[PDB]
Amino acid sequence: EKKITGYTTVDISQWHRKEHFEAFQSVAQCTYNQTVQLDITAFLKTVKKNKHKFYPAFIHILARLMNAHPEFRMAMKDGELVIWDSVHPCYTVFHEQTETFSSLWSEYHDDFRQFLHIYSQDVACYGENLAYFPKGFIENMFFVSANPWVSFTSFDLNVANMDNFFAPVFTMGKYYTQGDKVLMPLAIQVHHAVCDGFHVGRMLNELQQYCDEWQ
Amino acid sequence: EKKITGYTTVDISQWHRKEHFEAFQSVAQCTYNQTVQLDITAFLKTVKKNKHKFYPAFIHILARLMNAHPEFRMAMKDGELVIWDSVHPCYTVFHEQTETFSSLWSEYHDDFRQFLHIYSQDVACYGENLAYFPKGFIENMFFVSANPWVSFTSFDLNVANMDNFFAPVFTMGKYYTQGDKVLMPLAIQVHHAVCDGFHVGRMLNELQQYCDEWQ
Amino acid sequence: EKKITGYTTVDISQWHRKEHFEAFQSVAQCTYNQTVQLDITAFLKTVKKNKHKFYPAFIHILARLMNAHPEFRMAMKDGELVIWDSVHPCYTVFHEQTETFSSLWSEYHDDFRQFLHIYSQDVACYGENLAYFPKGFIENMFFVSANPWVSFTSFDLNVANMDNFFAPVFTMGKYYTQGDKVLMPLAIQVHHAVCDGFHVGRMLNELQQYCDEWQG
Ligand SMILES: O=C(N[C@H](CO)[C@H](O)c1ccc([N+](=O)[O-])cc1)C(Cl)Cl
Ligand SMILES: O=C(N[C@H](CO)[C@H](O)c1ccc([N+](=O)[O-])cc1)C(Cl)Cl
Ligand SMILES: O=C(N[C@H](CO)[C@H](O)c1ccc([N+](=O)[O-])cc1)C(Cl)Cl
Repeated sequence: EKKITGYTTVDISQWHRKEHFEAFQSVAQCTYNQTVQLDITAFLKTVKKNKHKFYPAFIHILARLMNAHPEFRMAMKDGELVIWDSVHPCYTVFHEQTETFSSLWSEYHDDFRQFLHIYSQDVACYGENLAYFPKGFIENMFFVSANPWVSFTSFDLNVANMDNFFAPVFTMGKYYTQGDKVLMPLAIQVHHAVCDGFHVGRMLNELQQYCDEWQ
Repeated sequence: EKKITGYTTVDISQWHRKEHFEAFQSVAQCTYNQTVQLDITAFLKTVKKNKHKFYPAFIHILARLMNAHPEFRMAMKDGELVIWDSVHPCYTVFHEQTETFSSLWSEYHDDFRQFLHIYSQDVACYGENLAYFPKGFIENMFFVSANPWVSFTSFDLNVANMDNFFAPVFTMGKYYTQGDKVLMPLAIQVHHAVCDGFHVGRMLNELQQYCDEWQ
Repeated sequence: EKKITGYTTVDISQWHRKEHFEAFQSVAQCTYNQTVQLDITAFLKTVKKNKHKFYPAFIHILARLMNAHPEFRMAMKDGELVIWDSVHPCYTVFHEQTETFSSLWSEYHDDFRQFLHIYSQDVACYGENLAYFPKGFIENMFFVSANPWVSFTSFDLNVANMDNFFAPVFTMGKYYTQGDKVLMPLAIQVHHAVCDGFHVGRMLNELQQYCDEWQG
């Protein structure tokens, strides 16, 4: 019948980043991309040993991180800075016949068995649907762009209006063999009003960790 | 004396990217850069075996792709989205004495011998002209920027105004040795309204393929 | 006490890039990032031989380069294009206890022993001060950002308002081993009105050379 999404109102005055947030909202406002050559040698072997698809498995890791730190779940409600209780993955699906992509969001759960079941359900449903947003918008989401075409050494998302655009964006490239290691390009872009080099740094470090500890 | 340029009006209704174009024209408007580490080992060996300069031969390969796929030949005319019959390369020539660059375009031809003849004629002519555009602006053109200074793992063009800026931009790096292979960084900035990940993707793949053939 | 900042007003009429500047200020205005996988093998072994920290040593090399070429020392003063006689580094300091970063600046000197003494004086002073700009703003400065958390293959900075923003920005990453070499990710962003490919090009080529020599 109905569902409500939860948030937390943050008073800037009590926040240790009050002066930074005020600056990257006005004078110093900027977004930044960064690309890493992620090692997924262990993440590939374990995914392939199991009856699993790479894409939703990696999605889950990302969402897990995104639901681990409040600096990623920030948005502007009614002119007020808030933190979502949870943030759901918006991922891209490619339609081979028409050469277009579509974006659909799955509901997030910590449990991987549960998340894949919701994912498969959404992809078995809207997977062949030609609409740009088969399910539509949801206030509390982050984005994952699949780029299986290019093993990129760089990726930069360059938006025209970045005002209040706090939702982080992942782009993942074509993985490849290098020595005894299998690496996958990963790009992350964020707003500086909500994310410092440190915030994105520890997440990307934990991103390596999780890709070396099962699904 | 007089010539008229290619013009194909796209009616947005009959297009499979109707709402895609609509979104990236307003709400989600953005450009995106990707750098790749291009293999040119076979390309350099065949260019060096013949009497060709590296620069014009590569320009041709890019323009061969640019004129193979309509998504790269898109532009806004009189408030309408059109596709140019053909698009011509605009390259940068460096003036070492004054430490500045100029931009001049050459007329595209599918025959390489003929295009290099045009290129030779154009560079022999205006190569020492200190005007920013010694030949002027032209509607149907894409960009190539030379950067033999730096072997970059990243390059990002970052336009202040991206309204209707559908013309794609290449930047090529200082090539270098790595084992047996010769890598040259290449980077494309493209408007998202006209190009999706897939579009840039197949062209980079075809860019690789074409480099592994002859000139 | 009192201090007058030196500059030189550039008349555009005589300048060889008058056409480019006018273009990259209106119609084709853009900034551009680029990341280089820097070879610091010789630079590390030299800094580690002495009792110097890596950060100030590198800060100095970048500043020595900005203050070498006028195209990095450009800005809009009172609606006019001026070149500062010198440009100072604004570097970042991370506070671990509160997980926020500050930005201070040290008056640049061509002599490394001198500079470091001022840098030390500033960090020993405001290194534990939790204000965003513990020293404040300065007309003539370039930016250096430490990113020791990620060994990035690409860093890209996208500013909202690039109007007249000619001050160059550096982002330096987590250095790592690659065979015999020790390489370190480095990004620069510049306004195309003040910087062409060649300017960034030679500075990064010189940056490699200055790293293969001594600390200063
Ligand atoms: O447009 C999408 N993805 C593209 C794929 O190239 C890219 O990741 C992107 C994401 C967000 C965006 N935005 O918010 O303006 C623009 C492009 C969907 Cl995820 Cl909405
Ligand atoms: O501006 C030029 N070249 C620069 C050099 O790096 C770059 O390729 C570029 C191309 C197009 C552009 N634009 O139209 O906004 C801006 C920079 C000339 Cl090709 Cl016009
Ligand atoms: O905010 C700062 N640094 C960040 C660190 O992520 C970055 O170097 C940056 C530099 C300049 C800038 N600007 O003025 O637009 C914004 C961010 C200070 Cl150095 Cl001003």
